[PDB]
Amino acid sequence: MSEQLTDQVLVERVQKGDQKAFNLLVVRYQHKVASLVSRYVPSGDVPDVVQEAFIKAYRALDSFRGDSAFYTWLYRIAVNTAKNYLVAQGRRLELV
DNA sequence: TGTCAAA
Repeated sequence: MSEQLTDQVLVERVQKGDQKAFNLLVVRYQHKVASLVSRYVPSGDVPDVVQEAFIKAYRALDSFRGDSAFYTWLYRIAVNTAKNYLVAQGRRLELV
């Protein structure tokens, strides 16, 4: 009957191996995830932590189960990417 | 390592 380009069709399109479909999925959340990670890193590291959050999701989205909306899963990766960055530099005297 | 309520 009818269809809309929600995150539901766009996430399934990336599981079909379409990388360009993921680029539109990045543009969809790039401003919303930058507002989430800015809560854990200064503005000078936001664009670098956001770009690492989408690349980690790109190769882990093939394991997405759809147990919740796509942003619920993106939110957990984005906060953990920004928090894993704070311990990647805080271990400078805990690993050597 | 993964990350899955609704945001």
